[PDB]
Amino acid sequence: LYFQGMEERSQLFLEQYLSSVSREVSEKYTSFSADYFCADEYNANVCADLILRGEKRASCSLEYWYSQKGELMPQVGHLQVVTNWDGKPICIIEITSVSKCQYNQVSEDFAASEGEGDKSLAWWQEAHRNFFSRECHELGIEFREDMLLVLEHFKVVYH
Ligand SMILES: [Cl-]
Repeated sequence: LYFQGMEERSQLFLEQYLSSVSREVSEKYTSFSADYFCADEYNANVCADLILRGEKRASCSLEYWYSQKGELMPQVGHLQVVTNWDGKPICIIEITSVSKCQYNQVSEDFAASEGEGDKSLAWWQEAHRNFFSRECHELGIEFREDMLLVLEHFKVVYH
């Protein structure tokens, strides 16, 4: 009932996970999606694998999407089928926490949880400033370092 329109490969994979847990556990889930991470093939595929392996355990996005563009906030307990660029399911993640912080207040520990490149805050900054500047242009605003982010932490539950 909750994900009839999901792309078939990812729907099948998600059904495998739900069937591999007890009815009590599967029936609690109410929020589902299927997507890749990032905006390019190289990083989508690297990130799916980092997530698979437990190296990438967090992500973030501009809060502007939710407060101004009306996107639904991420929820604890959400399941995402993590695909590669080409839509092949790689793993399933469950959101474990959601919070907010300014871009310029992102910590070294959060950058390390995101797990990309050398895990440093400098690498995290270079990557995110670029990506968020592009999104901001399409949104019709300029990126500022004081903008709020939505931080998500998550865990692998299936692969
Ligand atoms: Cl903050």
